[PDB]
Amino acid sequence: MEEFHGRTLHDDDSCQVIPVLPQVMMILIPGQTLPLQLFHPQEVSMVRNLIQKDRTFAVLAYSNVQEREAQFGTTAEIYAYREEQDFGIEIVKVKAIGRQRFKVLELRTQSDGIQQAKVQILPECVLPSTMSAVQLESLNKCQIFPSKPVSREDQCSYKWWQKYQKRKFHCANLTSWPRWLYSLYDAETLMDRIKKQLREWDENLKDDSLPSNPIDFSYRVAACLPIDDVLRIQLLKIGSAIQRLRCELDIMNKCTSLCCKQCQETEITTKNEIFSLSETLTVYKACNLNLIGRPSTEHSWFPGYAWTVAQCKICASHIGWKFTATKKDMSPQKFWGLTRSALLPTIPD
Amino acid sequence: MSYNYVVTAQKPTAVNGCVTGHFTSAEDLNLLIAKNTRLEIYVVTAEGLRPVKEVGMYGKIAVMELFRPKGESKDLLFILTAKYNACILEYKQSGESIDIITRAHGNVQDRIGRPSETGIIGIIDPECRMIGLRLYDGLFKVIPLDRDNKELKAFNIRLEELHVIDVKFLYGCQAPTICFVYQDPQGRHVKTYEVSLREKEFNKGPWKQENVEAEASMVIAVPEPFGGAIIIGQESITYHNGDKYLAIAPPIIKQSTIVCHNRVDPNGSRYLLGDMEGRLFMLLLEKEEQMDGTVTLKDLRVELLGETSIAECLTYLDNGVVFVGSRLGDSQLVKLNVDSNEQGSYVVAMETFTNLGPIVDMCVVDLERQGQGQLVTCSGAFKEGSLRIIRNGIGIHEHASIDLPGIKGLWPLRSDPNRETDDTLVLSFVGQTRVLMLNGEEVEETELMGFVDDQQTFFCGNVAHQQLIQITSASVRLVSQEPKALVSEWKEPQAKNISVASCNSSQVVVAVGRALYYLQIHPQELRQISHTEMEHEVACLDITPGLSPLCAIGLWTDISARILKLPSFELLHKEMLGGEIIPRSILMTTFESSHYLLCALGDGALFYFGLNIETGLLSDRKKVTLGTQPTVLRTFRSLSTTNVFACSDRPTVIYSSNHKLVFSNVNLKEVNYMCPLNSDGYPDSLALANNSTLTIGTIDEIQKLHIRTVPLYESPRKICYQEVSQCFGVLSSRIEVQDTSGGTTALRPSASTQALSSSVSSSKLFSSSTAPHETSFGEEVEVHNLLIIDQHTFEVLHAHQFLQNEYALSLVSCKLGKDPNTYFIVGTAMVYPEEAEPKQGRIVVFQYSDGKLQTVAEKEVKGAVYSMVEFNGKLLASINSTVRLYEWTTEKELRTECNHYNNIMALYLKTKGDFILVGDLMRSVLLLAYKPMEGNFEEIARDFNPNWMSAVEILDDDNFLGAENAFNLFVCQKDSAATTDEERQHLQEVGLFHLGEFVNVFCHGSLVMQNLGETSTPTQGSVLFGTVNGMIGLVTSLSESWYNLLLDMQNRLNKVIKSVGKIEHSFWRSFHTERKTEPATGFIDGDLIESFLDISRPKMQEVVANLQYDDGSGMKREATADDLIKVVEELTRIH
Ligand SMILES: [Zn+2]
Repeated sequence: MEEFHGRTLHDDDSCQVIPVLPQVMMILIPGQTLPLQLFHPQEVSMVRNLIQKDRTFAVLAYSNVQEREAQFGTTAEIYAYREEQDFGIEIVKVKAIGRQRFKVLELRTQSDGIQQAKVQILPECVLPSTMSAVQLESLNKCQIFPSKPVSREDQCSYKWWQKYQKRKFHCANLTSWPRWLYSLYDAETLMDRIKKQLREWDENLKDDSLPSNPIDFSYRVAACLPIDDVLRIQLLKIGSAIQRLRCELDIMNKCTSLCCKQCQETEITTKNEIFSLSETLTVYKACNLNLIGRPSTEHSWFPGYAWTVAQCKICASHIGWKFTATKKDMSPQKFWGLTRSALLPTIPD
Repeated sequence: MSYNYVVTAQKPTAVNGCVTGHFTSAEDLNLLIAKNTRLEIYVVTAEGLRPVKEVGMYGKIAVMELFRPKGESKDLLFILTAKYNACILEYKQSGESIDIITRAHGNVQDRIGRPSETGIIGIIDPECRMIGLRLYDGLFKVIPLDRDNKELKAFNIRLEELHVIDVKFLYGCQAPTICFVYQDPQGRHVKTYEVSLREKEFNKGPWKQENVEAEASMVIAVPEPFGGAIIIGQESITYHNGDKYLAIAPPIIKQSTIVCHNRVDPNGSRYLLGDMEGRLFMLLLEKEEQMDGTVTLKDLRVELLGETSIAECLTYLDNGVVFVGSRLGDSQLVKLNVDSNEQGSYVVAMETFTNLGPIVDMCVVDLERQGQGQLVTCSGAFKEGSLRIIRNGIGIHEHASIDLPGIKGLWPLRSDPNRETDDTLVLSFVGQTRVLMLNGEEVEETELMGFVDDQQTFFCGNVAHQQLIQITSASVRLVSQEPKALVSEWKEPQAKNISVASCNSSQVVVAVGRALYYLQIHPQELRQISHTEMEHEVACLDITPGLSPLCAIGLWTDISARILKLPSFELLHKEMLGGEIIPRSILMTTFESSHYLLCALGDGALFYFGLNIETGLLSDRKKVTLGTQPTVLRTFRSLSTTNVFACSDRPTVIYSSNHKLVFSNVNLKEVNYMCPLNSDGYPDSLALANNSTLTIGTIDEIQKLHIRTVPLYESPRKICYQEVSQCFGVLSSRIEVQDTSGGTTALRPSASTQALSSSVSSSKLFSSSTAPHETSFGEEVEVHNLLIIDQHTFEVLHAHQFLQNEYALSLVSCKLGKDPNTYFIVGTAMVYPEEAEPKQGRIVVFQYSDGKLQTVAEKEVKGAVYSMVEFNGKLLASINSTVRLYEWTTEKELRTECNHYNNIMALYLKTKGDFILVGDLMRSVLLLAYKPMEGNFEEIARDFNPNWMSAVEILDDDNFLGAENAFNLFVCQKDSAATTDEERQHLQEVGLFHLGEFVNVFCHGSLVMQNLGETSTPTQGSVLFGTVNGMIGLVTSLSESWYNLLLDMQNRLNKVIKSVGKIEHSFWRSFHTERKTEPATGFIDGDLIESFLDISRPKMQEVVANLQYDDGSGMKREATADDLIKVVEELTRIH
């Protein structure tokens, strides 16, 4: 593709009229790449004109595709642009990354075929520290903490974080609210909560796979975690980093049903029944599961625990093993040690 | 369109930095104390601090350091504002007029840049050749110091170190070098740079970078004789001088972290240190290594001087006196008795400056007396949290002060021919009676021949027929006026010691045992007039003349008052003033435009009565809890006509206009006795003797906020008032340390471990729970308590201790449903360190009756209760994000009735009538209306904006007041006349202001009289608010015409009154925020308008060269320059 070195940054709270390609009808969160392939001659000409002019495009996040009405959208800068001449049809391949979010003030359609709309760049504002207003002057020197010691041996890292909400929010005693309430509005403490919770859904290396900037971090997690379109629009409404993170936890603790991967339609178990008496997720009870094979207890790390192969009902894929007791006086009798990555939690409706 | 008016009622009292130096004169040792927007200049004297000036600067004092450049005698003063306003002040006094002139001023804010999380740092070259400023990350702002730099033009210098903790300027260097500690991925390091002004950049430092401990936070520049820097953290104290390196790890500073320091020696041989808790260390520099002239160190021993207040900025005055400032405690003046070793604590308190501190929550109470509503705050934190009671008490202006050994009574005396004045004051000791003739300010005392040297005389006044009879325990001694010699002595018939003696114009009454004897006054002679024996012991008697129409007799063992003829014993009327205790004194005068009589007892209540002229005795039964100690009644001529003074443990003055008597407070800690005296120097004055000393003076206006403190030794959080039980309910939290043996131990005896009755909440409505991360040793657990404090004695009657991990949040006193009992209700929440958002909460309903706090209901909720209110007999609570309304059943159990689901955390709840206002910390104001017909909630309006709200308040059905980030105030408004749904469903932010303080709590009511005034008042309503620093504001609405007039007056005053630092008022009050800044609108500054009464008359004539004065209909364009003064005075009367 064509290498691009310039950076485009539209002024915040500044109205602008730009055209939007009609092929894309999905919500594109900022920081998420949206590669496509335009074949119509009008689309190719519009793409070429945009690349030569500003290498920018608009994508209105329509609540309903049929209505084609959107109250907000995202501007995309073409990071990569390529032209292909195959099968006698010109194909324009653009790998663009969303940059800004704009609210569509006025909608219009051009005569050429594309639709040009006038929108105002919504301000994705950033808030300062909640203690900046009430911080004691003498205590300012004790707010630069001592690096961030992170290790898998510490696991919970309970001791270090208990010292964070005791040196960062000491000044909370001057206000009517406690420190543990302010810790619910702390950007780094929030990013802490998403990070450790996501390590309960995948085996990713959160050290470098996730950013340190709250704004950039909030965008990609909202894109990465699987939700419906209406929820994606809802998070797009928020213009603040902390409020967006707060909404994320609600769209992340209201998804209890551990549905299968691949399936994405059947319900394996629920988060309520978690046999945490003794990696893998242990569930005391399970349903809609098929057990096959033999209770092979060889090398069974879990003693008095014989396991057999498992499948959902149709997905037929291995998602774990229902450990069975090898002794009469053994509890629990049957616990399913399902794999963390084999399930995709969804809202329990 | 809001048309408000915000005015302060109490100046900020939290010291955020103090420093000494020669400022007012080249010989004095001035102490300057910044309190937030108030700069206070004191002169340090031998006996303490002498106030000099109190100057108000338009901004937040963030940096304050004195420097003396060459060519000057008195130091200048560089003051920086949190809005980045820089000025170089200089003291300038001409005989009696004092002005703080500005040598240079400017703005040092950069166009773009994130302010450093470690805050603004301001440092000055020891040689006074430059000023260093750290305002943004990686940008060191240098201000050159020259005589022609009137604009304060600075230039930036690049720092490659983004995270810099503390920067300071080293001593004794050729070029101006800086030493600082910075955080880098390797850890923490100390680096030195050399500043070159001509190069406008840094160079190689004097000594190379080193490694310090991971906590080393603050740097101290040692002076020239030693040279170098001292870096202290929490574990170690080090000294770096290049080739010299000393380090210690004392085990004393391990407990807490040192946060403030000071230098006590000109050569830097001793230093003071202060940590969080408030223990005052002392670092000593050993200068014994003078090997070859260089004064190098030998050791770095650290001493401990004992505990003090929670220190925020130490300041060592001369003669071993230390000013221990405190942001959240009381500022103190202690003395370093380095030799005493009382209990190991060298420090002894010498003075104490009051501080309303971090007001967390406040209530407005109405303990009788009509209006004059007292204000109760939960001030302080940690080991000095307290309750502050604030009133409007008239202040006593003492023209002179004389020390007395607790005189048991002072009476006037004339040492000259009668000139309608008294030039002698006769005191009364425990057994003796010292009298001193003081025509002016004389202190010499000489006993006269007519008065016994030591006879315990009680009454000594001017008798009729040119004489004076002093009644003593042994006998009454009569001395003539001009001869001044004894002429007669009519002793007691039984020669007994008269406990109570009454002296009148022409009658002398002596009470011996249960009998009394009245003698008429004869010229230079004594003649008995009547003798009688009362049924019981005479508690007190008095005669109020020539001849008293009636006399009063009191019962000591029965507390019964009888009325008998003065020259006889014929009973007239009888009454009983409760009978609790024997009366202390009685009196009768025309204070209320009628012959009203009063009787004061030793319970701190006074019984009033209405007496006719010839013969009339009414009841007028009314007992007011004036005080907590025995009283004393007196009449002072320096009043409207006579009034009445009641000395108690809170002195009160009986002020009455025509028919209503009010016990107005007197601004004094304690008054023992008082008596009028027409001294030659101060005619028609009042001499009042206190429990320790005595003063002579007069009274003044009501412009005084008397503050009484009640310590709790723990942090108070919330408070409410219960009128039925007459007690306060206050939450408190004590930090107690975990013990290795199993359990926790309290650090100090607080108000929850020293209560009368104590209970522990054993109602475990839930079991199990988890805590895999066990509570390790040394951890501090915050245990909560509910205290039931009295209202006129202030003792903890009950102290209820909640469960483990029970953070109580809300507390409301209200009566629910049809129940006649007034219930305490507390909404708690279980917090565990493992879980982020609490899941289990409780609503507990106490009923404090008969001195016991019995639980009535204990409701369990799935969440946390943040705020609670009442709806005419229903309980509205905010469980996490939901908003629940509870109906109180007849079987004493809370029953939910309706639910409204909010996507935000319902954190602030403020309701009136049927409208509900909900908000959270992110400033998302939401409105609700409760429809009784449907019995469900409805959402009326919204206002969402990312910012840090601090407190919200209802002003009216349409206007909603609330503070927000950067110490700003906003007012939202709903336009019910909007044509479309969207316009009326969105709140319009109309009012904006920059108060300059972090508002904590809002409340209704006012501290002034509730007099209707027939035609109402210019200001409609009143809302008080208390801030972190400690001020008390007042926001009141205004009319459109008044708003326009006051706005134009403010704009005219902005061009007349000069401000220190030449800061524009419109910029100071501009709505300030990190992301945007807009001018203030809809708010009228109260201080500026009130400042119209102190400027000179020509300034007024310039300000009032236009307008309409009374109204535009009457024109009066000249305005007479005085109607505006009347308007400003009427505005000032609101507080
Ligand atoms: Zn499946």
